[PDB]
Amino acid sequence: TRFTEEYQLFEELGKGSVVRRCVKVLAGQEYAAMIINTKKLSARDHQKLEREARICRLLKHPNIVRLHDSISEEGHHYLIFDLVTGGELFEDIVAREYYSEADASHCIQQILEAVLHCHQMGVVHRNLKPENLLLASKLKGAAVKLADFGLAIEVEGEQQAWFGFAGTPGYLSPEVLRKDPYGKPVDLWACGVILYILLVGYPPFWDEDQHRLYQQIKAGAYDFPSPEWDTVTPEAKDLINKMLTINPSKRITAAEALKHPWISHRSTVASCMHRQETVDCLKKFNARRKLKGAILTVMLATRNFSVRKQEIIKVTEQLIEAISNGDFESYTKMCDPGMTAFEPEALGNLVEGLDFHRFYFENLWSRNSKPVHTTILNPHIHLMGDESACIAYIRITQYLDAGGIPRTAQSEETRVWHRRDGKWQIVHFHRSGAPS
Amino acid sequence: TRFTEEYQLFEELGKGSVVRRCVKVLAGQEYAAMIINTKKLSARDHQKLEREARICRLLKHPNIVRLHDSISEEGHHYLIFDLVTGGELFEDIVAREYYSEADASHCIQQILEAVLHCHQMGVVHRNLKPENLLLASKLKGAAVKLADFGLAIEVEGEQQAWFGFAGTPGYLSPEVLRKDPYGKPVDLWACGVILYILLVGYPPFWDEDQHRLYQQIKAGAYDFPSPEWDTVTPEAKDLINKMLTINPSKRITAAEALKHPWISHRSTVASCMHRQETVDCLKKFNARRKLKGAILTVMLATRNFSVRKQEIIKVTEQLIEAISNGDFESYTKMCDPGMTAFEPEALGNLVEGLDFHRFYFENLWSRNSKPVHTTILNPHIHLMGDESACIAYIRITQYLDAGGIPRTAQSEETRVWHRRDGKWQIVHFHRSGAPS
Amino acid sequence: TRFTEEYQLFEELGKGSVVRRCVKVLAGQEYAAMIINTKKLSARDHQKLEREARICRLLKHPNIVRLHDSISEEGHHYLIFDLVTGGELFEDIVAREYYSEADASHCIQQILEAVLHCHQMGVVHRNLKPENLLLASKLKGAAVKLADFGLAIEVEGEQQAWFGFAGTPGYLSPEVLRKDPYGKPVDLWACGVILYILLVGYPPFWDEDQHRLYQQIKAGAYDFPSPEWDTVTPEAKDLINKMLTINPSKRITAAEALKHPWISHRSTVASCMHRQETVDCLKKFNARRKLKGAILTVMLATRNFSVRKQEIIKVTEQLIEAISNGDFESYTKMCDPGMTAFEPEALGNLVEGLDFHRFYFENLWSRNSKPVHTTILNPHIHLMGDESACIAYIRITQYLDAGGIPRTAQSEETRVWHRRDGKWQIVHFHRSGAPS
Ligand SMILES: COc1cc(Nc2c(C#N)cnc3cc(OCCCN4CCN(C)CC4)c(OC)cc23)c(Cl)cc1Cl
Ligand SMILES: COc1cc(Nc2c(C#N)cnc3cc(OCCCN4CCN(C)CC4)c(OC)cc23)c(Cl)cc1Cl
Ligand SMILES: COc1cc(Nc2c(C#N)cnc3cc(OCCCN4CCN(C)CC4)c(OC)cc23)c(Cl)cc1Cl
Repeated sequence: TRFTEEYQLFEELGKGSVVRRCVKVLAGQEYAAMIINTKKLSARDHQKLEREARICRLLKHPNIVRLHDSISEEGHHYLIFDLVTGGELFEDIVAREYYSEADASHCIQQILEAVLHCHQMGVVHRNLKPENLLLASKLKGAAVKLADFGLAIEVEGEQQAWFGFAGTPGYLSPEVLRKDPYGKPVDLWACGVILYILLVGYPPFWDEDQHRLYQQIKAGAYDFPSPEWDTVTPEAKDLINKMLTINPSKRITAAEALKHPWISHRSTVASCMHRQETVDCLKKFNARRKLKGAILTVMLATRNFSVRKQEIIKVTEQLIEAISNGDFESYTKMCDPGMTAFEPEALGNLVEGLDFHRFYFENLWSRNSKPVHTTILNPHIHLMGDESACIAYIRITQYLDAGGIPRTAQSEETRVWHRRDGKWQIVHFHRSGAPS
Repeated sequence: TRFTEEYQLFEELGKGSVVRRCVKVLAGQEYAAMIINTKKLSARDHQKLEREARICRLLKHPNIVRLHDSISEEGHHYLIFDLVTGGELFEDIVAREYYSEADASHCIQQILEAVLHCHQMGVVHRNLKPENLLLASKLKGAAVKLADFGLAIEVEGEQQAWFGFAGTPGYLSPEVLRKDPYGKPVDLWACGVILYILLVGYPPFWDEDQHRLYQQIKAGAYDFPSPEWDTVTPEAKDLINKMLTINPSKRITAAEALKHPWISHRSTVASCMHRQETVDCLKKFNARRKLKGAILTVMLATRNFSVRKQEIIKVTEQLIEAISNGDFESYTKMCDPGMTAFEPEALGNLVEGLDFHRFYFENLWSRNSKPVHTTILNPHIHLMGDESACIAYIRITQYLDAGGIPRTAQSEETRVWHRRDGKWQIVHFHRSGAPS
Repeated sequence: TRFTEEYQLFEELGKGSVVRRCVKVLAGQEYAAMIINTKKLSARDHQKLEREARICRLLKHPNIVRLHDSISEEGHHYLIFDLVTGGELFEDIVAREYYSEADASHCIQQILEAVLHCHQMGVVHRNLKPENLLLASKLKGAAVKLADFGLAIEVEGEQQAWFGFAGTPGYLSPEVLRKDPYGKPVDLWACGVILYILLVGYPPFWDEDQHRLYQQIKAGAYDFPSPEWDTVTPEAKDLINKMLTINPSKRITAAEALKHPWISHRSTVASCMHRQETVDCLKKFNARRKLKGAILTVMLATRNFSVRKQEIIKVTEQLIEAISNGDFESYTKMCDPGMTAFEPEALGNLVEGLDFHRFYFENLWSRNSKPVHTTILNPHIHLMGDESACIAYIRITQYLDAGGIPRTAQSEETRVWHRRDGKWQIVHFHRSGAPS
């Protein structure tokens, strides 16, 4: 209601809801607005709204984006925190021509600065990860700023509890994997998995079997493989052992991690040799996680297959995301203007793609009411030569019906992909079972 | 509400909603009113309403119709931009007795004038085409005016993006066919396909297989076939190569196209020889596109068949348009006063046409609520002698039901045509499947 | 019953039922056995059985395969006419290094010899065509032998009647296309379309629109296009005009065509110049008709598309033929050992191909009872690069159910093709609608 009058809207920043830059007309200043559609998840979402908004009203640190107001309109809600254009940090670093232990200590310092602040404020972030770490501006000396989300929480003093199972498999502490009570410490363990990538540019734990990754993360199995770690100050490796401590009660606090300066004093005393190889690996990992970290709705069994399969999965995925969100612009991009469907709504007929579907993204399901969580089971992929491929899978869809009751629906889908002009395009689409 | 009191309504101008001339009573002046029925497409439409209305509030150019207000009434909405009676341009030109390079340069100049204005205003038209090009009046020296629609958009400065797949197959730039980000340039490419028709009176690209037309349009395959292009100044051909540039970043801007005057200076320096043959071809093409450009809901496979088939398709089409719109006047015109149906609503009986159907165009589906997108598959046509013919097809119909949920329905239809008095008339009609 | 004891069976010759070589044990001699499965078409078939068997008991010509007996066993019937291994004639001719008017006259002579015999016997073949023309042996001086089928008939003396619409579109006389009574003449007209190919190596009539081909065939529109016909004796061209006569009553009889020897006397007097170009065209046409003449169950609209489409249609076709016949050997050849289905019998699951289907070709529908005529409508094909492709179509299937009543069933199918090792292979298969 009120954000309609005072503010003007401009380009999108990110998506998930949509982030967009705006500027206040009345006292002219830029901000960034979270547009949270009135369709979230009934209750579990609204709860996380007010939590995120409250936490951010409380968190005012020079290294953390601070909110301004949160306005509720008719078909939307708006959250206006502080704006930025900096790119990601793990993205800026690779662009650096001199990366040293001393640039990494400059990072973990600002990081631990945002963290300590809030840990003093009786709040734990729980989701700490490269994605969540960003750069104020691209302008020189821009600050690292912690990204407040959203699996976040308010602890009582130092009291440890069970706040439920949240965060990213690689960024998860053992106390949380053991299903034991936790607290501020589960944040320190992230930093430790973060520092380790902030040096050698690969993660301390990982496995394709996530059951195994977790075992490592519960067993504290990491090591400093030579040669790359040989050029690393033993102080660096010391902090890393203090954060990466299995027992949270023995785990170095955030306050303690600032005082011990393999960062502040190795800024004063550590190795600056530009490690170009680390930086490269880093960049590679980043691209991978961007494409691989695509979605947590993927169920199947493989063993390290052709990255071109992992790419064609990511695509199938990007398409189904457009479908649910009501995003038509993106739907036409990924589909051949000559695409042919076979679908239950077709009533048994074959169709030309760019005629039939318009209706649905127009007024059907496009941004209707409730989230329908989509599950994709046992996909299977055929690769025929360099430019073509086809993918067969079962999509199970959890939605709220008119009554408001939830239902499930399962449809068999085949999709057929042709790469023309470096871009994959959908050509045939074949859907079995019910209408989505 | 307010357009009811101030304005008086008169004859229709065009249709799609309906354009109509009116005059403001209070300060007496003529305008042209878009009557957009409250049934549009739920959301996707309303979005394009406010976009079109906003863009036109912003676009004030001497060569572009300017809006005045946009009024919302109960069962209708009204958009009042500037009025005209000029006929189409590609229509006026053929009527000209002297057409030269210098009349064509006089056109592309005014054109590029409307375009440049808006390109400066951070807006791209995306649909540029003869239809969209009109003449203020039939009065001497009347101005060309760009027709603002509606696949239109607001770019940020010069930033290129993916705005989704829109426009007419012949008028589509390659950057859009390649599914790459685009911007203002996709407008310049249209002008180039426009100039080329504005000289020789046939288009640079075309094929019946639209997959092929697009390949040409992606490959920039056009050439200047002799003799007709032999009498054309090499400056003319120069601009044409600058607009028709495949790479948008290398593509001549609109600002650049005005300064280079194969138009302004060839107005001063170019060929005036009245090319009568070009003008004729032009006129022919026009009629064809008017009849052929009928609708984008046609699916089938043919090879350049008797134009009398292409005419009898256009008709079947004109009829089904009347049906959906609720247009009865037009329905009686195309139907024999002695027409006989066989239809599901007939409950198994044969009927006399002008009794039964009245009910439906009276209160049934006539202008009910929501758009039902009609698809016509694999039509098949029998031609028996000069005056008769019959057409068999499957019509699939996408609508919103009472619940508001979308459904599909497929009906088999046969229609039988008799030409009496130069006009085709429906005589028998046979519908299978469900009631529409 | 009796063919079980006396005869031994060996390799297949052809298929349609199956032809196979055998040898009589008791008086040792080779023959060729038609194995007509007890599933034919109820009555319409059994009628053509006894007709074919009767006609062949009657037709004993040195140039026509003569039957010996026709034995009825439990689950099969056997027809034993005379055996051959000669290859096809239009196939042998191309292999010839000297082809002249005099070799062609040597052919049409033997041909007219088999024809005249039977025309004297009150029987008309009605299906005359390259396929039906074969070579006794590959041994020197092997004889041309007419292949007795099967759209055949017994006329009374010279009385003309309506024997119904049969034969091949190109090989059809006008009196039959006009739907007028006919007789022996409809055989002479074939020879005339045959001679014409027996010289220049392309047919007199043809069009892709079969409505048009028939118009030519009803209008007698053929001409002798220069240069290739320039080197042809005017006698040759004379016979051709006598056979290719529109009015059957004016049409040269078979008896008359033997006496006029542009064949026997031009054997004595005509052009022998080896026409290598004609022979080449011939061979090409042959391959085309073999692949194109595949089946008469194909419905759609195209215009002369990439021969690689015409090839991938022929394949889809070859596969569906294997399915219906119960031919598993052929089914595994055309299918990837890693093929994945999605099918109604799958009960909503994705399967590995070479596990699931065995059951069906084992005891399900494999050679069950009755013919199920398969119709394939509006196929549509996507070509992605050289090695891959996918085809979407609606297959309608006319069968006899348990009751013996006929039913129809329509299924939507997508098939996906990968060429590996010069051979196309099926990889994914997706079937919608009911179980076949
Ligand atoms: C709920 O909070 C979240 C918000 C955000 N999103 C952003 C916020 C906030 N908030 C603030 N500022 C951002 C600035 C951005 O940079 C501009 C990028 C345009 N460039 C144009 C030129 N080309 C060459 C490069 C790209 C940006 O995009 C990367 C995202 C931003 C995210 Cl990503 C996640 C969560 Cl969880
Ligand atoms: C959404 O905007 C659009 C609006 C319009 N429509 C028009 C606007 C507007 N706006 C303004 N002025 C028009 C003047 C016209 O000329 C009068 C024709 C009557 N003549 C009577 C005498 N006889 C011999 C010849 C015909 C006219 O009809 C051809 C259409 C007009 C269109 Cl076509 C498309 C879009 Cl997308
Ligand atoms: C209902 O009557 C019909 C019967 C037949 N079928 C045949 C009859 C009969 N009858 C007699 N003799 C045949 C001899 C054949 O040649 C042997 C080919 C094996 N070669 C092995 C070596 N490699 C290199 C080449 C192939 C043959 O196959 C082409 C088919 C034959 C037909 Cl095609 C159609 C109808 Cl309508």
